[PDB]
Amino acid sequence: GRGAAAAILSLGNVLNYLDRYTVAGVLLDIQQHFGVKDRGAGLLQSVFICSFMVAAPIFGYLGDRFNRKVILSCGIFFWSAVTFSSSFIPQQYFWLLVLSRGLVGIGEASYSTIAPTIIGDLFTKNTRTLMLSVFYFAIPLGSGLGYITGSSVKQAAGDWHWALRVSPVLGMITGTLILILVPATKARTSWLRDMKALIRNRSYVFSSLATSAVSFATGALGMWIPLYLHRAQVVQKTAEGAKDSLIFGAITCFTGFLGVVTGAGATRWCRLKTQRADPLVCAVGMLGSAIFICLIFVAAKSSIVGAYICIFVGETLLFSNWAITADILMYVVIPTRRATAVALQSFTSHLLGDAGSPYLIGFISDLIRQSTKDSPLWEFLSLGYALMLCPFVVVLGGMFFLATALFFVSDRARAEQQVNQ
Repeated sequence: GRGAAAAILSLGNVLNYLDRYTVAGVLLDIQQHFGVKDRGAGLLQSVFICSFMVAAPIFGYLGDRFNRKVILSCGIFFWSAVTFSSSFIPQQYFWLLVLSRGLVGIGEASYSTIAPTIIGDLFTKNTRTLMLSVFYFAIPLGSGLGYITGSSVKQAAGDWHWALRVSPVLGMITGTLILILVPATKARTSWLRDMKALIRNRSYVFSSLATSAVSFATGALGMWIPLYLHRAQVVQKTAEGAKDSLIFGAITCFTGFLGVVTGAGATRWCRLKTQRADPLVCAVGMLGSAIFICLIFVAAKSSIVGAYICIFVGETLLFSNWAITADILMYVVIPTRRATAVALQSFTSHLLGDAGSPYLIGFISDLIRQSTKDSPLWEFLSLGYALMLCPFVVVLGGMFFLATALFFVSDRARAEQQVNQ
């Protein structure tokens, strides 16, 4: 059952991202229950991403050294249990939830690092691109369903707690499948030398910084904008926040698919016009995404619908680059340094962005809110002001992509010379 194995792997990835983003949709309830501020809310995602980055390389090394299936299934079970246990935490305690988020990060890093290897080892033909395509499409759908399930479970059960209790169960079932169906899969100095040679690749460094900016934007936005929309509805007379998160997730999944598709199409069209089309299309998309991510805050007060269309277009643009960055990395770097290059790029993108970026946004929100008077209007304005920083980082990432475009051909030439000589 190789096809069933791929299907269950995709379902497990969906559940992985569902568990990752279930907290974002129910952030208001957690913050109100534990009596914490925006800083404490950020801590959750910040610690999760820190754990993910610190754990993924370990899990890759262990997967190539030890059985992949055992690690994958044990991870499924591990974060499922961690989530279901974190559902039960005394309101007085707060750090236990952060520890649970970190452990879920460990497990989800295990999965995100091992599952692609299994998907590849099951089968290597050109049809492998399609199977990996569905595996990766599990990502935006997973995030959208995370928001949807958070909102819906919170509304139906009557307590936010159950938002962390339904998802675990399914995971375990998926775990029971990942071992039943999937069959057995078919130099420190070298790593140091590869790194020492990668830092001198200007396009690689600039693309890494640009994707770090993208990580910053994605993390901050996807973690805060549900609460931001609820705050916007609160400050205005028409107040909802489950519906806001529901609509955000529904837009998120569709926007992820459409953004990937449009990025691929724009790449295919613009390559014929000129080489170095990937960095340039990425940078243009980043500029547009920054413009509309800044437009969301202006549209919030006037009406929520305009903010939602701004979300749509900005998500489309910022999401399109997700499929082009990998092609950029592949084109720049030679095969001897591709694995190390990818690992370093992932680590740097998680470090410079998506790790502490939600915490930084929450800290800024707290700073403005405490410096000024405390009230729904001030809280809304402070969250908007903090989120204002994300467009600047997106513009920085776009400039980095433009720089990468500048050095693109020369770096290709050096790579070709290294390969040939």
